[PDB]
Amino acid sequence: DIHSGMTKCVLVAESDIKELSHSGQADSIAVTTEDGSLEIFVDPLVGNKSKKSSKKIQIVSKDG
Amino acid sequence: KNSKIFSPFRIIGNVSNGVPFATGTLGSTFYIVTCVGKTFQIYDANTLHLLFVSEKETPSSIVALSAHFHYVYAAYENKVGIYKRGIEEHLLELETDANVEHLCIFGDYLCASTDDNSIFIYKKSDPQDKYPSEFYTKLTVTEIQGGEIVSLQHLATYLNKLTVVTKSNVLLFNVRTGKLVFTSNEFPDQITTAEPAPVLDIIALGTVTGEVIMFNMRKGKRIRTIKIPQSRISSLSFRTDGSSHLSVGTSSGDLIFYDLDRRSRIHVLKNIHRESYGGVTQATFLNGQPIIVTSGGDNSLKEYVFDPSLSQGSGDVVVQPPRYLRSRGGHSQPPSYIAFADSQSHFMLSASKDRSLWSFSLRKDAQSQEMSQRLHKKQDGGRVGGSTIKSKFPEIVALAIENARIGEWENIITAHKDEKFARTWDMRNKRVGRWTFDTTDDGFVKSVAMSQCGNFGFIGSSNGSITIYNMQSGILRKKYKLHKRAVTGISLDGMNRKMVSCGLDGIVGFYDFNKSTLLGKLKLDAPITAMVYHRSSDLFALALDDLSIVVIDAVTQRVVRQLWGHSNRITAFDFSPEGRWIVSASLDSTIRTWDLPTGGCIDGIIVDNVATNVKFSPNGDLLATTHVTGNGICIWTNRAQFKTVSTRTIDESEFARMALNDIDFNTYTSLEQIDKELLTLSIGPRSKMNTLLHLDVIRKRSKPKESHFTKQLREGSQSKDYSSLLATLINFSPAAVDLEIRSLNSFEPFDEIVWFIDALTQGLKSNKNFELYETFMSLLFKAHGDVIHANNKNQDIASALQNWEDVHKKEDRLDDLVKFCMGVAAFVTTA
Amino acid sequence: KSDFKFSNLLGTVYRQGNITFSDDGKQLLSPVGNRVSVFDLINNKSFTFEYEHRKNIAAIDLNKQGTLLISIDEDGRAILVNFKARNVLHHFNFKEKCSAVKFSPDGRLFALASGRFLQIWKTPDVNKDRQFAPFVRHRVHAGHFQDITSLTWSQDSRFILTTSKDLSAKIWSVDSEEKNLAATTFNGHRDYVMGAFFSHDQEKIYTVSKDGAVFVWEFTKRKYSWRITKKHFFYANQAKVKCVTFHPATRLLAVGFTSGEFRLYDLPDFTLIQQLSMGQNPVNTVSVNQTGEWLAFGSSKLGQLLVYEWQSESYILKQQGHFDSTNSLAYSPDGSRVVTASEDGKIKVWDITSGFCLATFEEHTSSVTAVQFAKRGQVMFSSSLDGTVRAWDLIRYRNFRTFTGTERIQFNCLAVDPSGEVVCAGSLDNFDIHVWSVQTGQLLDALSGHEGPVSCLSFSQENSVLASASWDKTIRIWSIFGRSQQVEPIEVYSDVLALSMRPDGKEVAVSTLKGQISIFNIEDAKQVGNIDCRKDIISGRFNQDRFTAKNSERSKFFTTIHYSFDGMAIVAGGNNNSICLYDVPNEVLLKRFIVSRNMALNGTLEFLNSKKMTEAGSLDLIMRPEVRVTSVQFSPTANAFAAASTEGLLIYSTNDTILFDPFDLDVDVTPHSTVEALREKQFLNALVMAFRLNEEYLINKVYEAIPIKEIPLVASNIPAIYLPRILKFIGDFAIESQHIEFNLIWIKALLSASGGYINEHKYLFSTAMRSIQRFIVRVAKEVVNTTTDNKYTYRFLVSTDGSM
Amino acid sequence: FEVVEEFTPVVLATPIPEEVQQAQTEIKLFNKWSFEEVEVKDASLVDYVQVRQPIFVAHTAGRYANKRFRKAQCPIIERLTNSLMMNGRNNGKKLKAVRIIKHTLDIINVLTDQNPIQVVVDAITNTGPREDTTRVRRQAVDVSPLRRVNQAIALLTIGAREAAFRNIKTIAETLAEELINAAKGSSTSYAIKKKDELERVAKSNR
Amino acid sequence: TIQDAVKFIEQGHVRVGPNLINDPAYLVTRNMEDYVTWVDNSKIKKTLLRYRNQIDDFDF
Amino acid sequence: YKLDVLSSVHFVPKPAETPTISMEDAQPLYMSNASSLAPQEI
RNA sequence: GGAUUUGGUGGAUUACUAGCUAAUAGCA
Repeated sequence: DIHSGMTKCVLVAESDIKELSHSGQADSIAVTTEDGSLEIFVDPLVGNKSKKSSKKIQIVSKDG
Repeated sequence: KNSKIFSPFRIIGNVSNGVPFATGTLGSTFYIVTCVGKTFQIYDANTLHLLFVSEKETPSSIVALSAHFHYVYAAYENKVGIYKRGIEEHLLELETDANVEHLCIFGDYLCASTDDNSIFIYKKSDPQDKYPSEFYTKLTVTEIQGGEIVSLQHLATYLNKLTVVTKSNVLLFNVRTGKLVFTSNEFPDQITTAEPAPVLDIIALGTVTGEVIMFNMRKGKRIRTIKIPQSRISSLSFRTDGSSHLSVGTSSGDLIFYDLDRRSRIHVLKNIHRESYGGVTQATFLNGQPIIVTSGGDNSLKEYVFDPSLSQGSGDVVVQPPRYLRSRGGHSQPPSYIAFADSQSHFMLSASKDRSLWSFSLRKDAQSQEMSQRLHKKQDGGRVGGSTIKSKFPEIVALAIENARIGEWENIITAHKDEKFARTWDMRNKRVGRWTFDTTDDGFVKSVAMSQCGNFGFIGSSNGSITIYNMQSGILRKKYKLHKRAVTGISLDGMNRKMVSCGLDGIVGFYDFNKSTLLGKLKLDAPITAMVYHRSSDLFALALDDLSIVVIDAVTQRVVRQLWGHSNRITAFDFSPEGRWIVSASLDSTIRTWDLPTGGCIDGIIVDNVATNVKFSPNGDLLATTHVTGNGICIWTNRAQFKTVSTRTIDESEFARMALNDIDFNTYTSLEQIDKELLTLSIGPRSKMNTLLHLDVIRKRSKPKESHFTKQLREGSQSKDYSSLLATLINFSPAAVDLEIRSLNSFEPFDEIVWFIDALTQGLKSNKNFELYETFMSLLFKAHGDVIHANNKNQDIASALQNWEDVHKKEDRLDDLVKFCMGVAAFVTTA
Repeated sequence: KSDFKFSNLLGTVYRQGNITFSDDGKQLLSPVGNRVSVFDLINNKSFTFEYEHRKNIAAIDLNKQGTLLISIDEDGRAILVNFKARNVLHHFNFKEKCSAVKFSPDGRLFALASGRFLQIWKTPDVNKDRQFAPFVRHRVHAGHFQDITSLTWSQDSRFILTTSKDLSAKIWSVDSEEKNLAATTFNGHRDYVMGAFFSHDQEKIYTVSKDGAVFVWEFTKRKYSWRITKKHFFYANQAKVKCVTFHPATRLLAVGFTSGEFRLYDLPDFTLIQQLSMGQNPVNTVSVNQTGEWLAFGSSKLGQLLVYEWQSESYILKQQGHFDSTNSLAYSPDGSRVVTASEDGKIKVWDITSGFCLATFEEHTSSVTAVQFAKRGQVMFSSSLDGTVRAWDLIRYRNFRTFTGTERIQFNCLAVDPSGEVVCAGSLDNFDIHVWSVQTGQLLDALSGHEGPVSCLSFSQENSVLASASWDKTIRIWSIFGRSQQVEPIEVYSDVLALSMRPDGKEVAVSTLKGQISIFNIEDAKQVGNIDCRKDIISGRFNQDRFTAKNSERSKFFTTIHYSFDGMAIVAGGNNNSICLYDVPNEVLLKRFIVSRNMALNGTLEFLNSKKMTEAGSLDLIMRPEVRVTSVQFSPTANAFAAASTEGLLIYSTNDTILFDPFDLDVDVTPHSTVEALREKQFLNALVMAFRLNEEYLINKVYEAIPIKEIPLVASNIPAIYLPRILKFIGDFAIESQHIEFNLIWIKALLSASGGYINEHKYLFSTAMRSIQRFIVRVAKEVVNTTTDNKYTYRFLVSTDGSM
Repeated sequence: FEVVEEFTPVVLATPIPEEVQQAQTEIKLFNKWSFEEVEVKDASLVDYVQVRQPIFVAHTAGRYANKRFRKAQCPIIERLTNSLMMNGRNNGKKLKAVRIIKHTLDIINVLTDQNPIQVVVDAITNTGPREDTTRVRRQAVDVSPLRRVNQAIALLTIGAREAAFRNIKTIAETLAEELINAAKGSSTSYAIKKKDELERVAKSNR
Repeated sequence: TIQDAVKFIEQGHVRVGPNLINDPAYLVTRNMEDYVTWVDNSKIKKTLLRYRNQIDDFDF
Repeated sequence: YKLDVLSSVHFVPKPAETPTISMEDAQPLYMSNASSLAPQEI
């Protein structure tokens, strides 16, 4: 919090975070992991201290 | 912010933070005062052994340090402190908010420069006083007069003149009269360093662009000029050993020596201090010696000497290059990991982001040393594969220590960032080991652990595989696979029967190391981050990603205690040596002490810098912590180790805003008497009764070859209560007890003896201290047995005895109880 | 389990230094070599601090407040210790042979006689947290030209008397302004000045010299100056005045002379109150109680200490340390007392709690080698190199029998049958094992078959079989009892040094020269386990050695071993600086202990300082005693063990139990929850919950909170798993508790409820049962013995007729 | 979950037949019979019919006469081999005994698919005389378990031997038959007949 | 020779009973002279046996 | 003595009007000599 | 570029309260 200075929440990802993208106004956060996976946090600004990604996306070739 | 269990002690490993050090002389020797953050340290030039440390930390970071004979003067913010032997003697507080910048002292005058180009003069109250305290006057230099103050310098033989040096030029001020006596001509280049020469009337000036000017002040004219193109001067110093030698320090980290008489460069020392940390912050010749001290912002102090010339003649021409004499140093960046080397508190193991591993000794600074990274020659005989340019090993993420097998082979494992094998170290050799341990699964090393016997090394890979080797030979023995994610902790009990593992996948694996079988698997809600295993109690705590510490007992494999309260990720945590307390550090800049028996946080602290590591001493006396800032080690004293600590839970809301007593102290006192009917002995040593009964035979062997008591007795007799007499009877020494009993009146009507029987009869009713009461009345028969027997028929004597027998008859159950317990005890043990 | 800590040192009560009486006068502080031993006379309790110097202790003092203790060794290294906490605050070096240290009676300052320099220093405050530099200097004083013999404070904490080897005593002022008051140098003696003291009024200064002269000085007109008004002289034929102390309140002088005799005088009359002799050895130190009633004297050569009540001419305290390494040791069956034997040829019995020698036996002419108790405990047997085995009854303290070989053989090892009917000894010269009948004393037979000397011996407590070992690289099991005699030899890799035998009698452990602890099944006569121990052993390079400790083979083996009474651990010791405790069925090292850290002893350090060499050789050589453990033993009644060594009998105990070792705990279990159960009267749960947490303080609270009516109900329902802990708890609590009846009722319920379970598993419970038996023997019986005698004494005075 | 103690294939410069590696997996009598499933059905014969220590071959050169009860710890197969050799001509020849016993287990497995070691144990347990007689006339008396196992081995060996003393049937087959019948409990085995007669005679003198 | 015998003593090769003796002034009694022998891991003991070709490294 | 020090692997001690205080008492102080005599002796 | 041997010095091998001295104080 810029005004108060307290940690509202700590978002935890499965693998190391490389890139971060935010949608709207805290609506959703997409973070690129180092392992090659993408994690989406849904309404991260609404236990409460530590939250985990809700949706996880991967890419795999047909071969494997 | 104040702990009820812990208190800061001192900082280890920091010799200098970059502020120019001050040199002072006491007699023949010389001592150097070096800044360490908010504190200063004094080293002996003979040995670089610390001599004193500042008694308390200054409120603000120290900016300027000056020392003159015993006294050391320290300037911080708008206050100048005076210290003797590290003890503050007086504080000089300035009347302006402007912070002090430079400090100069000569004779009776103390001169302080503030950032606002204001010079304050203090003078001594008395000529024979030891330091100046009084405020003489204020002198301020305006922009028209000159530029910003570079330094305050006083040259010899100048009767209360201060040679003020500015970026624009030099100015002379008479402190006594407070007038500008002379203004130096403007110089094209900004002045950076000023140093009075050993000659009269010349001061050496250093500029921004590699120019050294021996400006003669008396003539107000330049004498000489040395050119150092593409360099910035940082320090100057003349040699006073009889050789006209000048040292010029540079921010590049390069120290050059010139021969003024010969106008030639004697030698250059390259890269003595890091350019990134300011190069050579300060370099000073020792007065009257061929030796020079050097320091820098790289947390290092070095010591160089000029050897005698090897030529019998023309020695001035044949000058030996200066040679490294000695030094002290530490990590150039904040330490990343710390460890306790031994069961004692003697030696520490520290690693930092400067790719360094150091051994630091709390007991004495001189004992601190850096382990070498010279690689042993491989056993096979082939060439080692590595870059020809020698480079320092990558940062140590993790480290494990054992001393069961110190001196026989490698006793250490370390893990490196972005790197697929583990390197060994030998504390006794203080050198890298001859064994390198690979994950064998294409994964980075994440966990390193030791068996207590020191014969097995355990490596945790990022891919979830565990490899077990032998340290003496460095050969793989067993390799386990449960975790599919990175394993963040491996622990083996003091036995080596059962090993526990934890990984980011959130499972905890319980294995039988001896039989190599999966004893059990436990899944936790959140991913695991770290493990600490307490071998003595066989309890281990896990740092979960949900901001909790979960304690598990390996014997039953159940979660036993869970700790909540941390508002951010837990950076580190440790078990107390007695396994009763856990102290953890988290990114919320707080240190919390948790009492496992009650499972609550008992003490909380707020650290200005997040504590990266926390480690207890095996003795438990000290707690060592590392912070995100600072190259040293913060050492704390365990106050619990000297006095009891209340175990009441700490106030969460109060802690957040800043950012049954016997139970509370973990103690209990036995009741004086559990029940009135119950027979209870005296509160004292059990040898007293033997002493009272057999005093005379004890007393015989020992040879070489109205009273208060009577007053209380009669007072009790009228009161019909002898408690006051009874209480004092317990308190007398055995010798005193005998005398009072013997001194008792033995003549008719025998009033005294009757009441004593009554007094003892009352005590026997109490059922407390009864064994004493049997002892005194035994002494009564010994001392008055003839008397009582002679007049047994007297009603008063007979009635008193009969009453006691009524009470004493009741106290026969003890005979039945004691005499029974032996029958069963003899039997159960026998048959 | 394996949480042992040094507690006290028996067998040595005084070595050197100055003994100091406590502020209350009820405790005596005696330096014992490298450590300090404190003795509580009134309470009959003793303790030795865990902190250790690197050398023997030279000077010591305790402040009048009783909070701070300062001890200095022979290198000037001073250790400041919190007396109440028994913990060390800071360690300091004066860089000189500090002769004496003494606190100011105010306690703000303390002064040390350091050579010719008197150093006055400011006492740190005990309450303040430890700092890097606690001490603060006040002044350094040098008027004397030679080293200072002793110093004295004024009762007002203002003026000092210093006596030095300059044949002069010198007075100083603590306050600079008061320098003019006292800046006098006192002269006129012939020999060294041992002491200088103030009178109670402080107007008279008394000075004593080595030759035996006492000078009384007074400030008087010949204008006023100090003068020797009176001169008294000690009339010893050859004894020199060596140490002197004065009590201003009672005007008492105690002077100890080199001849071994001291005299008590009354000043200024010089009235010889008394004169007594400690022997032919110097009486190393003398001290006075704050009352002035008790005088403490100590002799270094024989390690004597005596506390003498001159008022009653009675002896408060009197012991001596063994002037030897204690060759052997043995515990009583109850463990209340321990007997030690030395090379002097004399056997002492020591009480563990008081730390004091109750009895000694000097019949043996030569060194006593081994000592053992019978199963009953009434009897003790000892063997000596003089060639006899001597049997002792403690009840009458008589040598009731002596056994001797026909061939005049020296005996080194001994064992007594559990029945106490056969006594069997071994020799290093005979290669055979001798046997005798205790009842008649005849030599039954000489057991032969060993081709090497028998090194050590032991009988089975259960099977009654005998196990013998030798340097013949073999173990022989002898079935002496029975119609037929059979011998079972078993070979071992290397020479055997020690045997320990399991309490069950079904295995035997052996220590070999190779450094291996091998265990064998006696009935099956095959190896069942082995432990490697050579590397665990810590052995120090000797100053005389020319070969590294690592390459040394001087002692990489254990000369003594013993099992734990439970049978799960072995304690091992040898001619080395390590005591190692292993776990038998498992074969690991549970913990290792460093015997000593005194560099005065030769073998303590593995690596010796290169400075001490010169081209000539080691400066130290310009022989020293060796660190070694002669014997070790476990406490039958307590979780403790004793190790015999050169300095004395080190006793390691688990009594403090500050460690948190919970068992089967859970989240619901909490000290508050335990109290909640008690207030709810769920006594059984509260007792169970407390034992899970395993705190001594809670268990007392639950234990004493159970009403007598509910005890049998609780006892019957206690789980078997917590039966050992409660049994151990009651015994430890009972022995010093006051609730004799409460404890007994508990024992009555527990034994009746679970008597069968005790019998099924004797050895898991044996130590606890002995502790209980110790209570019902050593205190409970005596009370009723005192109770019953008075009952009979009463019956006479009423029944019988008194007349004429 | 899996544990790997072997990260390379093992090939020895000297060749080894693979059945030897299969033996490395488990110790089996003659590398052909497992001890794991063998149990003594009767409780009394336990602690004196010793089968828990596996051995490749009956030969051990153990010290089994030193003490009284040492013979208990002996493997029972070795006891049978020792009892087999007798009558002077076979004295000193333990190797022939081992060969004969190996043939006997081969025959037993052929005739009954059950593990022959269990057949041996069953025969020994069945044939142990539980009660006997002593001369005073005769009086019934109980029998100690070591006497049972010793006497059982004696009857089995003696019956098998005498049956093949002057007959075409060889020692191995007569053994296999006698142990098989004793394990069955059929009266055909000589030892069972003797045990029955002994116990009955003691019953008469009870 | 005695001097050869002396040199080996300070070099830590000789053991009387189970203890090495570095002092060349120790007297040995008629009983104890039986057991004046070498330290087990002495290089010389290897030299003695390596000569006669009876070295067994298991003992060492 | 002198032969013991020369023959001893370990250190060997040196072996050792007015009333003298018996430094050593062979028995506890508290026991009486009469209590140390058996009835047969009496 | 790799390997073998070796000389010298530095820090420890004892627990960190300033130097020098002719030392109640002077010197530096």
